[PDB]
Amino acid sequence: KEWLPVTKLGRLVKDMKIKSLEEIYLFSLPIKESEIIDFFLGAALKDEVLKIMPVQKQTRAGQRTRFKAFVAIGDYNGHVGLGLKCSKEVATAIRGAIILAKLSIVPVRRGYWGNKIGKPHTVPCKVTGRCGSVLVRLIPAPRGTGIVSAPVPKKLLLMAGIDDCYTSARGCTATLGNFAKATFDAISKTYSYLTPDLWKETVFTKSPYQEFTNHLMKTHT
Amino acid sequence: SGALDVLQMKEEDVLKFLAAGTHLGGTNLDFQMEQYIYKRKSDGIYIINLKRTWEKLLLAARAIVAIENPADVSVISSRNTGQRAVLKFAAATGATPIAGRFTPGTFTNQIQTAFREPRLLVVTDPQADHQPLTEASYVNLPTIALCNTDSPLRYVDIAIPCNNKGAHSVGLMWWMLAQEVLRMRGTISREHPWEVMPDLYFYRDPEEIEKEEQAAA
Amino acid sequence: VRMNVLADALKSINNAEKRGKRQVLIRPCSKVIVRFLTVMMKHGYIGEFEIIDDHRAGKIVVNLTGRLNKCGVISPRFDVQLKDLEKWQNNLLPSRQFGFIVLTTSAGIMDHEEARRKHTGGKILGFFF
Amino acid sequence: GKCRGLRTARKLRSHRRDQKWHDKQYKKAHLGTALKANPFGGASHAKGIVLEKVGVEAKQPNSAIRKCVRV
Amino acid sequence: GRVRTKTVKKAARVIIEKYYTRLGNDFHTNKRVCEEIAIIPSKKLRNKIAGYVTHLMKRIQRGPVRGISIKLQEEERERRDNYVPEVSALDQEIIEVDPDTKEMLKLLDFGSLSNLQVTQPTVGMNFKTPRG
Amino acid sequence: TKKRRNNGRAKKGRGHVQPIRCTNCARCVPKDKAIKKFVIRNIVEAAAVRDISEVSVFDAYVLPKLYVKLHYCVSCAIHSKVVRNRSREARKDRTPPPRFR
Amino acid sequence: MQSDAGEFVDLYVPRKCSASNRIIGAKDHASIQMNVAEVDKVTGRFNGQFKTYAICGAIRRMGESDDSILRLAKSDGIVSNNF
RNA sequence: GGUUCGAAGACGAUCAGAUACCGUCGUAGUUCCGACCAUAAACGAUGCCGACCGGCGAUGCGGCGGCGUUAUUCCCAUGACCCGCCGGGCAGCUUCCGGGAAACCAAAGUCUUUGGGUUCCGGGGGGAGUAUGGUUGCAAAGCUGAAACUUAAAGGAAUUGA
Ligand SMILES: [Mg+2]
Ligand SMILES: [Zn+2]
Repeated sequence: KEWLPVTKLGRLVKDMKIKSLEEIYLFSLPIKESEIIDFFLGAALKDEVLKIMPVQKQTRAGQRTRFKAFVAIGDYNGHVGLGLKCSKEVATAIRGAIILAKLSIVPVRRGYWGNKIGKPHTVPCKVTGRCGSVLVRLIPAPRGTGIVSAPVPKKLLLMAGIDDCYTSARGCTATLGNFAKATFDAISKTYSYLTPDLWKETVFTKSPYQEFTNHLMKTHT
Repeated sequence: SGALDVLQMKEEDVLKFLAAGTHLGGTNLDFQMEQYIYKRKSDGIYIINLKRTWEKLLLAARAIVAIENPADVSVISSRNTGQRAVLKFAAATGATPIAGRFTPGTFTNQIQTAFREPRLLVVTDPQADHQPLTEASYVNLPTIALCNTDSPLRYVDIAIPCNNKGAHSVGLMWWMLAQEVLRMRGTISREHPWEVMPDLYFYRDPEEIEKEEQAAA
Repeated sequence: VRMNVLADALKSINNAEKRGKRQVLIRPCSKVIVRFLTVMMKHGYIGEFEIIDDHRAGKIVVNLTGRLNKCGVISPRFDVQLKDLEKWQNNLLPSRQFGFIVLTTSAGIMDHEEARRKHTGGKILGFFF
Repeated sequence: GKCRGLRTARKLRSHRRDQKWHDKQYKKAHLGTALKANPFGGASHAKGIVLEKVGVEAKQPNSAIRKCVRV
Repeated sequence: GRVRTKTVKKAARVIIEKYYTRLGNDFHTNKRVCEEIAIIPSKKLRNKIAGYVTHLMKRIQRGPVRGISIKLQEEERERRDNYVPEVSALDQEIIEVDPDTKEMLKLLDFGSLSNLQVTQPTVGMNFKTPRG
Repeated sequence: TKKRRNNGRAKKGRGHVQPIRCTNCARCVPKDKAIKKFVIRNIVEAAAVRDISEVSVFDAYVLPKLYVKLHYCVSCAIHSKVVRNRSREARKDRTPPPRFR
Repeated sequence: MQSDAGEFVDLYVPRKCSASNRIIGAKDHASIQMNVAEVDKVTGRFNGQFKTYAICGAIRRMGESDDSILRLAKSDGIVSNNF
């Protein structure tokens, strides 16, 4: 249960020096330790297997059937991640899928439909996500509409923390691999989209590495 | 780097550059290295403008000094030419040298024993070290590079327009960066010549060391 | 041949923005283009611009900022009634918060906000958001 | 849409009017022949007199007899 | 058919990197060192490990061994029979300095030096390759 | 599926190129598609050289070479092992194979 | 990003590229932030302040991160205006 | 008009059989002039006109500028090379422009952030480019062109086996 961190960010997290996941997302640091996620959003996160999918390669004699687990994760308040894992056993596939889903959680930005009162409930603007053939477009909807969508993107938008949203998917959506990935691309794009709100000139603070450079010299070589 | 009479090219560095042959580019030009060049000869070689070379060298020196922990400024050279110069630079400043064969995965594979997480990459040739640059696009890692006239500026953030093919030129360019880093820190004084000779950084090939072995006996 | 001049002006801005240029050259300038670009500028999607004046159709050098996503034309120029602004700006614009539909009214060339303000219809030219 | 002129209405309309015939279901409805060939003649059910019983052998991998009746 | 397997080779490289200072040129002494320092479970394996140890170490001195990296240590072994510069590389006489160097040289305030002589600029261009 | 960007031939801006007869067969193939080889052999072989070198009236007569320009259809070229199948990526290399000695 | 009340309601504000004015996303691992040191006018020594520059991932792999950093430095007065 | 070659056909072999491949003959034809026919994997399997968006090296035609080489020995000046620049053309290489199901394509890009202009044309696989009517041609046939009925797949790119 003891976590001895193999990365430098993971160290700073464990020593109680970085005190929010937003101070990492701001600097776009690749999170390579799963325990960083389980530290901040520890008790909040909820797993759900979307599908277990057997894939077979033909060899000298017979197949090699190995399994492939799609796992959505995220606290129902502004973080979502999707992890795929392929192994010989379904127990091993689901375990590694939960971990890969955790490492790839993102901040979902939420805005309003029209009247700018309460908390942000829906998607800030229209966003499109693409994977192979599938194309998932999120449109903002008025308050208490719910998620008017297919069950796969519905539970990804539920877990993301969006209350209201229209969708309009095109392509071979039966493919639950690309449908959920196109949805994940769409949700992830909400914060890499420039609106007149993000126009005020950026004021740069210090990197967590630069600011706590003094500490990382003595804590581990 | 500029607008300061203190930092301008003093009464030695030019003859040192023009002796080393730093001002001689290749026969081919990269479209992004046009600004750093003066004029093309008949002979078909590009002449590099030493003033902008010098301005890039001092801006590179600034970016290196700005790092608070001098340990995590990784310096790299895979070619025979720079393998000594990088070790001498690193020993002088306190940088972390990788001279010869950067194994793919030292930045993105946390399991490897030779796994570093540096804060500023310094390369001798983008063509030779095309592996650390492309691997430095997977971790947020700014880059300095001893770029020739034809060397591409893909993932390169400060290109020092020099002649990185020659032994004397590479060795001198590493020496001048090392000296500027220490001058700007306050280890060396601005006015007195650094007691290190720039020839400590040059590549002594096994034929010429056989000659120097003979010369001493 | 060049049948729509505003169409090519806005496509050349769009490619220049995407590619990450600081400024762009528009070839055959016109009142409608200059009147489109002043509406853009007035909200602050483009900086200043300078209309280079030969003894022909002029040229425009526009100072691009990096705060324009898309600027597109609508050909043909449909007769947008006032009661149709909503169902146009519902499917053309990204959100109800930002983005504008410039349409040529009797008053002049202006966005859907000012056309609603002055109680006027007209013809859709394009949109920027 | 391909042609986008502000008075290309008879073009777009006449084009669509012609190209709806290439739809299998539309043509099967709007040409007479399907209804003219249909034994029921476009009706829900129909009464008919049984004239013999028949054992129809089922298709492939399935292997059985079907208790059909000629009416 | 005397190819040593990864077992013998890896064990040899790990033994040298940890215990360089004991192992030497003699096979029999560093057989006895490897015997003590390494809990090796068979005698033929110990002899093959010890055998390859006094082959790697008998070539560390010659120079550029790759797989084993006690790097400054190999450098300090290189620094024993030193031919150190008394008067180092560029402590010399007049320098050959290209008349087109000399125009880029008085683009500063330098026109000349004690050890600067302006030779002859390049004549002719046999430089490109016929396009066949 | 499209195999070769140029459709196994050196035709780009024509439409028609006069056909040519395969030397092994007599198959009509387009001139630019045909596998061409230029063969320059001595009229006598290798070991017969010294026989005809000394049983000749003229001192220092450089006996002539026979010059043959061979065209093959793709079928004959592959069968007679002039050309062979290559790796999907290695097909692209147009550089003629090394003749040194 | 505030409601009618004026409470700043979105959970963070992403940095914007110093060159192209694009916003640097959470999973953009090809972006940089480079601190260029400040020199004391007379001594020629490091003060303890610096001019930081953020750059987008697309700009870097395009290969304009070099000329972009150059323009930002030249505008901030680090690099000489003659150059 | 008929040199060569060669549908038909005459044989000779091979083969279980050969009405084919292989071989010796060989009429129509292949060639020229004048009337027809209007189709090809008639292919870039990719309509045309216009604008915008990376780099490099060559190439064919026209122009423009420049050390030097060679002929006109008198070299003004033209021609043959050399080094670059501009515009049209056939192509090539390269890259995280971007797209695409991919193979791949600086166009097949600038497309859910969907609208520059316009012509033709496709709608699961068969039945079938069939029947029928019309029209063109001396004939062969061309252009236009369904239905009843049958069917759960046919198919495209790429992967791992045999
Ligand atoms: Mg043809
Ligand atoms: Zn043949």
